Amino acid sequence: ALVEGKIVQCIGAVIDVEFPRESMPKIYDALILEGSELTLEVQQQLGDGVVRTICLGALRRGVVVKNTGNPISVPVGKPTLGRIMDVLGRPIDEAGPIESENKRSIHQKAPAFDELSPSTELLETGIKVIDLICPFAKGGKVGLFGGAGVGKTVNMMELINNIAKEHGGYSVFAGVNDFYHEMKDSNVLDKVALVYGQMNEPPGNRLRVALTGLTMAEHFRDEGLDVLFFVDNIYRFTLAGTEVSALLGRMPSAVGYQPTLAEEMGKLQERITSTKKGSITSVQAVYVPAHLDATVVLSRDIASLGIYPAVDPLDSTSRQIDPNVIGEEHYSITRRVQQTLQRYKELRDIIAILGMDELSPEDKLSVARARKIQRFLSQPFHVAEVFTGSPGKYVPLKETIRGFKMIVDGECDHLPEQAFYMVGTIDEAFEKAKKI
Ligand code: NA
Repeated sequence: ALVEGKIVQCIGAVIDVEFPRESMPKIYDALILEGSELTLEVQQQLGDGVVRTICLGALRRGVVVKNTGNPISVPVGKPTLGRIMDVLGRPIDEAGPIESENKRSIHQKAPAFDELSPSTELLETGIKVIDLICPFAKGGKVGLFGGAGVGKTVNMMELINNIAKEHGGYSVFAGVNDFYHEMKDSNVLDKVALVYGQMNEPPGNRLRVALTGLTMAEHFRDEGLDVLFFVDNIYRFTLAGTEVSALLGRMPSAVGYQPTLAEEMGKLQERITSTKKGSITSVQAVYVPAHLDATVVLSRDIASLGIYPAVDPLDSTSRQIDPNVIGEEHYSITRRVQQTLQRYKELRDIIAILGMDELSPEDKLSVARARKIQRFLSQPFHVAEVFTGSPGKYVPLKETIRGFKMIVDGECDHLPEQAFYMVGTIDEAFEKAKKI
């Protein structure tokens, strides 16, 4: 037997349901219906025996439902890798069941204070421009800003690739055949678990999509791993609003009022952190038409110039650019690199108006060095090997720093600029120069 209840009012997916005074559901209990795929989840004690719930999926006044007495639990771990699941952890890729010995509740306490990693550490991506200009912290929150055509997906895929290859980590994607086949075709699919919501659904369901993704990321973290959690257009293509209307959209709660979706998401952020065991670092894709720690800004203009990845090395940002976190040398090189690029930008019209021979000795050096910097920021990607034929490169942070230091210190002033294009370490630039 399961304790039973009758629906009182439906006003959207919010479904107030009445239960015996003798047996009230607790917050987060999942209620089910004989013969329906739908699940209702308890949010609130309204009082006098009623609970407010949200319906997950697609119920008239007076219909009877059962309390399971348990929250929603989803399969976690390695059997989720390479699979596409829905918000309740059911397979939607038609590849059959997900057989795991481990399941986890989608609602979890944040880690206790003594489980938190005391100090800030970089998550090394192996991607020169990110590690130099907008370095990620383990447990940090990254924004990836870009329109279409600018490699947004390629960059996500390479990050998935590199964290698995070099650090033994995994990724989880929470979003809403296309992306899927890209990852099979680039062989990163087996390194990432996917959870999809749906277009046209209410904004509060998006919270649950993110909660399911996060709970999966947390299992991998508990295996002692560094994990990437990708969230793609999670406030977009909803029923009730736009993006910003979805954010201030209220929902039912046990907290003493109805908090915003923007407010329930902030609580989810508490679980994105670095612990003594491992870390979860989030990457939120933000769609641009022409509490973050780092912003990766993709630009059509950099891509026009033939530079991939098309990261704007002056408009991208990171709070980790701080000598106390990255050391004096890394901080200094990042800064000198940006000053040289900025100086070149400033000289752009004078080079046009009054010619390159009109520049002073020092300004000629700045231009030459800026151009070589722009080229050394380009990088062949492992996930383009399928398309292009050339091997991708993973560049350790020590080498990124050494390479760029050599350029600003003037120890590469004798190499031609073409030699710095589409290589890895600076030693590859020297080798490439010998053939040019
Ligand atoms: Na030169």
